[PDB]
Amino acid sequence: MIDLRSDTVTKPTEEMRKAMAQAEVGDDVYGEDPTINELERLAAETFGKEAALFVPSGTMGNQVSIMAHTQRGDEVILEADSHIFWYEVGAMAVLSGVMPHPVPGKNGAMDPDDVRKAIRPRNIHFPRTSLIAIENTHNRSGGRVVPLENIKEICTIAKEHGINVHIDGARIFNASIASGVPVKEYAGYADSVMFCLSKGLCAPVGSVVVGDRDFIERARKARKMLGGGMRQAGVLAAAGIIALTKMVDRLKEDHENARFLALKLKEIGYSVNPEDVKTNMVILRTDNLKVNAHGFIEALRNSGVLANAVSDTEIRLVTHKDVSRNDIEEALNIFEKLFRKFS
Amino acid sequence: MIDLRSDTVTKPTEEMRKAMAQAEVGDDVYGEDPTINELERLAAETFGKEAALFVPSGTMGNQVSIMAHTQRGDEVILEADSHIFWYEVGAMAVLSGVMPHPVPGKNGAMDPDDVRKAIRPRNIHFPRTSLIAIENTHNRSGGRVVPLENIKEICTIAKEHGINVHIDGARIFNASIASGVPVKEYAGYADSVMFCLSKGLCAPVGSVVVGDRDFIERARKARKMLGGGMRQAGVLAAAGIIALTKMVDRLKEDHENARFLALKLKEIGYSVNPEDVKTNMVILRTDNLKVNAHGFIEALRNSGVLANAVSDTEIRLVTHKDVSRNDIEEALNIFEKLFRKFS
Amino acid sequence: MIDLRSDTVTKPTEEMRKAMAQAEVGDDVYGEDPTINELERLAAETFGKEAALFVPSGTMGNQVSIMAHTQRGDEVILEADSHIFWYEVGAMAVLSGVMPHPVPGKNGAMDPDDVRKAIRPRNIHFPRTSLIAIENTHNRSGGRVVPLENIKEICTIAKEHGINVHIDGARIFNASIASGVPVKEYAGYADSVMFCLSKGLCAPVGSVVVGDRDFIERARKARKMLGGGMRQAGVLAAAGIIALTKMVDRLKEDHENARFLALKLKEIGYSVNPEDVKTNMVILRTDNLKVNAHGFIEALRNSGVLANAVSDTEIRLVTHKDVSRNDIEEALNIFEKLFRKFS
Amino acid sequence: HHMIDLRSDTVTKPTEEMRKAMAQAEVGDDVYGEDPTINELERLAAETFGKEAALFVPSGTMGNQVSIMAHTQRGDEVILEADSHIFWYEVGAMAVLSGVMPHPVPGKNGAMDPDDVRKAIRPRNIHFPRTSLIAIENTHNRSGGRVVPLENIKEICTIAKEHGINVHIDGARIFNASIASGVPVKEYAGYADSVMFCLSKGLCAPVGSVVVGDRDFIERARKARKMLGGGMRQAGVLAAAGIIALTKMVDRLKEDHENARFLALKLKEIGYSVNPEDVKTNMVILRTDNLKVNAHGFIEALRNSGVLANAVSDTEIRLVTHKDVSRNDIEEALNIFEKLFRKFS
Ligand SMILES: [Ca+2]
Ligand SMILES: [Ca+2]
Ligand SMILES: [Cl-]
Ligand SMILES: [Cl-]
Ligand SMILES: [Cl-]
Ligand SMILES: [Cl-]
Ligand SMILES: [Cl-]
Ligand SMILES: [Cl-]
Ligand SMILES: [Cl-]
Ligand SMILES: [Cl-]
Ligand SMILES: [Cl-]
Ligand SMILES: [Cl-]
Ligand code: NA
Repeated sequence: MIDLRSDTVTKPTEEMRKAMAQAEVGDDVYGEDPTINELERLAAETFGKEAALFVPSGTMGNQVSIMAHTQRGDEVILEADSHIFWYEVGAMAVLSGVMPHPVPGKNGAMDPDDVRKAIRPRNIHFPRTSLIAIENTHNRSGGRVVPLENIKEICTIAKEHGINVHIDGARIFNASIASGVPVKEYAGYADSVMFCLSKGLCAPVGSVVVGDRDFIERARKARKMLGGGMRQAGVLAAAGIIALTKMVDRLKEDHENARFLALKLKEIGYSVNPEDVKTNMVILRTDNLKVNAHGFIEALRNSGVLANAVSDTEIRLVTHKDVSRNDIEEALNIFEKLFRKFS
Repeated sequence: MIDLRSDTVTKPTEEMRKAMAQAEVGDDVYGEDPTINELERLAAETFGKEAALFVPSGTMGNQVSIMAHTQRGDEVILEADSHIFWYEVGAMAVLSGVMPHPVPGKNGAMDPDDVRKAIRPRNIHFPRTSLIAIENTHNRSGGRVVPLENIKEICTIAKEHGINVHIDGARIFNASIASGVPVKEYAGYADSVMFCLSKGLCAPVGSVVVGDRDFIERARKARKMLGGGMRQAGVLAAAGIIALTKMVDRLKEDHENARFLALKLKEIGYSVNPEDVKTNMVILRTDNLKVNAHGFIEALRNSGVLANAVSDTEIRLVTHKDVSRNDIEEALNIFEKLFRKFS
Repeated sequence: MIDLRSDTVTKPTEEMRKAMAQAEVGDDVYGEDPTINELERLAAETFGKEAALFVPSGTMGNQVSIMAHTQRGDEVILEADSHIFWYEVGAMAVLSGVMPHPVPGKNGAMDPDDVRKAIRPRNIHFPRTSLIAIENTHNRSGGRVVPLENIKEICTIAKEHGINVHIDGARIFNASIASGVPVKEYAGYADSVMFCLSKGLCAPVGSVVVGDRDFIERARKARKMLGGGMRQAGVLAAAGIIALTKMVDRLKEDHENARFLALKLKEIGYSVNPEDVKTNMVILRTDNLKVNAHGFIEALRNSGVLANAVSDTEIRLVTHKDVSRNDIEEALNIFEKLFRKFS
Repeated sequence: HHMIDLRSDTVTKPTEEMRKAMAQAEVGDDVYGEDPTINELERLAAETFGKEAALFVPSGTMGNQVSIMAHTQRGDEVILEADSHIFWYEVGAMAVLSGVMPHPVPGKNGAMDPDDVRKAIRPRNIHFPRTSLIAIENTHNRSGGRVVPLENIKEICTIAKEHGINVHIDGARIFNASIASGVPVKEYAGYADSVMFCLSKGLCAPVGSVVVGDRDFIERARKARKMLGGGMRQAGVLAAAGIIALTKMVDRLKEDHENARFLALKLKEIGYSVNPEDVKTNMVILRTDNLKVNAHGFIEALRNSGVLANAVSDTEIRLVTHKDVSRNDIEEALNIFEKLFRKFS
């Protein structure tokens, strides 16, 4: 099967499988896993931050960041189509007792003036705005790159008000590859960044949160509370090091395959916009087709293509390491045949 | 001072004060205060509900309702400019562990189709939508009346999905006076209603929640936890009975004073919409003025008029029993003079 | 009915009823109720503290104090039979995200060495101990007075660890009338104290939290969140001033009545300990009777005497202004008939 | 390398067999329920405990906390033993995450008197939280790995049934209990709604634990796991090791028991305050009451002579045996304990 559902389905490379077998391990509860310790040291250095914390998931990364940044009844400004709001189970409410303050954005880019206006005045009736979250790349909009200038402007606003800044940088390396902006440079405008090892960088498990020592110390106690305090997790960290240090550059190939796929899908007759394709995601609309997104997902699966429907009329196609250029070509031959059928 | 900040500043009538001194009381924790019991019975009867619960504040009313309607990790659909989101201290997050889902509206009226789209599908990544809140009158937009048809339609959608509906009817008798829709009719389209006694109806303290007996039982236990479990509160209920049964018709005097104020403010040259004024509120914009809202609020204070800024460019003027037509005329002389200064 | 259930059932004096009706009020949200402001100023003065906050209940008192003293995940040391653990609906967990750390005491008095041992070391696994609560008088033991020297030593321990101290002083004036220790001496060894107006001091509604300015400001925003931010609450504070300033001395009568009640009960043959009775409560054991605590409560009620069982073998009798000596003597005649029946 | 580590059974390292299995693991995206190695671990765990459904988690702390969440509403009370791990060593999570209050009940070596549990249940009254969960820990860590009898658990189950209260067993070391008692883990679990057990302690997996229970409960716990951040991707890597832990590493817990008993009996002969009669699984409590140092001073003296151990109070030390401490290591440590006894005695 050709799996275009998500970059989450990436499997470990042979180099990672080997590194996991030979991993040097220890009890991370005591700070004694040498591989964890090295991955964290590396993550911290790559983002120009004092400290780093490995977590079993990006959700946990964001949720411990929120905890470490907030007090009960605080408010978090985030983009209205962001993952923290949509896809993290209302955890910020339950775990941290904080309210989201959604601001609309153009492809993840909140207008700095709208962020300015979402910030609470000091008044008894109002929660305290203590955190602003920015997502790069932006997922719901189709893997779009927030301009560095937006992040720089929003950062400045936050300094003026003493408000912390988090980048949900689940796909920050995809952002860096597309934009040319080094991740240290995005990171410098943030108090904390969460990034995933387990999507396009192909590690089997986990993400990392980078930040200041005192922030990470708090986040590490948050992690213990939430159940992220693992033992000999250096098995996972071994894959994690290879993800971080060796698997970034080739993300360029995911973007090329995605753009190649979109252009060719448009030639066939599918309703796609290749000019919208900036990273590893292609949005496919089904309005011109005889079945909706859900029916077309089934027709694709029967022909050996996996994809998800994100609404009744939209499918998302996501490239990653485990879909090669050949697989893209194979998929296109299938998409051609299914156009003769469902157009 | 001519106090246009809010209708909360209403002081008790002479009859209220007499009834409070003479109040037949008991220990409400044992259900033994007869005057609370009677107020409750009356409020439930007037809204066409099984039961009612006295609370010390409208905020407590809304929050015990949220608690009684929801579980930890649920989502609450509400209007993007509603009081529960803006002026209730992030309590829904702290107290109930729930996420707000702000939907934009037109003067408090959320488009039913947007309410339908805000409902979370059943998926592991998603909170459960268990509550839709509707505010009538809608404060932020200028004490606007939400049309009945809007409330009926949203109620129809909630029924279809098994979602509770709550009305924040802090000023529901104002709505009813302007609209001619009885409060029993509004309430038939909701599972619960909070209404205030301490604003336009002139009681010194508190509000009531009305709904089913099992819901009210849950809300009564919540009230206990939150600290609204009082003792001989029949003192307060005695005024609240007078507020409910004697102070509703004269709200129309407040509507008239507000409209008159608006009409005269427009003729001076201020940025007001007298056609939008149908209850006890006027939104004044500072966009044609030399100072912003906060500068203009200081100037009014300095000449003897109290009002609140609701943004950097908008001021809310609220009428009530303690501002007479003479007071409004006196305030118009002052506004006239400050228009010379700041236009 | 002779009501020995609790001191909560106290009803307002004529003087209080007149003061409520003649109360000078304003909007407490704006800090403009002059009678609330005077009550607060007086409560602060009396406790030798810089600031005070009126609340609708003592439960809200304790809970806003916990909120203002704590962060999510902290731990609060309290006596194992204290009202905060037993009678406040699990609120500290819900509202503040904090764990109770029960320590056994001897009549409310926790052994300081045990308090020392319950303080958590700094360890990722451990919540931070940020608060120690002491209840005086201690209710479940029979209105027992905690020694000043106990509070003094626990205070010293707290200062070594940087831990806050809250006295649940619901009945601190009973303590003070019994011991001769002024409430400002108890409170000089604490950061905050909550005391009740609505129990033995006879106000219809409310309690007060005293403490430092910063702490009270936090407790005031917490109160807003919980729904205790009332409007023209001067009606209640009028009676509150009379309670604080005029109803304290006469608590000695309640104590004399409780003592007479215990001596006479013992002389009839009931299992009471008059040597334990130093305030307004008597614990009576049902061990020499043919019924348990609950069956005796029923027998009593059918003969016109109201009390509460606190276990299967114990009833608590409570004196207050609305059980006079005649009432105690009438009650004793009934208790004598029932001892013939049940002994 | 090259200290004798008696601090805990958490410190166990994977076997060669486990390392090969992880590296070679068949994986998928567990968010989709498509990791076949995870799926098989859960199938096997559920079956081993006589339950419909199982859920892999990254920590026992997560196992417990998703169980509490799945069992409770905000404001509820959880009855548990006063020295239980959920209370002491889980960072206040039950309060923050579930908004519930612990109701501590003192136990006798892990075992709460049934009637004490019954009196801890709240009546229906406005002032009281709802008692919705009773938690039982087996083995009980803090009393020295003590085995809660099956009959205690049976009786508590019966009380709970009568009041409609859920029962969670924190069986972090439930196979240790099972090996000592001869009671199959399915029997312990038959008197419980849910059980959490660790794979990463004495069973030697590098990461994780499992929750077992009914289908509808496990579905609720799976959504809580997603909320807390335990929803992983290609976790079959970890579950490869866990299948080996569950299927090959249970019987040899007998050796850890043998080692702890030997250790305690020999420590008793030397003259240390230990109770060999209390040692039935993999732990020894040693008191410092007849020594010139407290627990902390003794831990440092041990560290200085090549032995790692943890103070559990100012006067007590807990020695824990596990796969990476051999009989020979125990003998070495005893020879040192003997010298140190002369020093501090
Ligand atoms: Ca077509
Ligand atoms: Ca591959
Ligand atoms: Cl190793
Ligand atoms: Cl906090
Ligand atoms: Cl009366
Ligand atoms: Cl209108
Ligand atoms: Cl007045
Ligand atoms: Cl820590
Ligand atoms: Cl005493
Ligand atoms: Cl595979
Ligand atoms: Cl809940
Ligand atoms: Cl045992
Ligand atoms: Na010693």
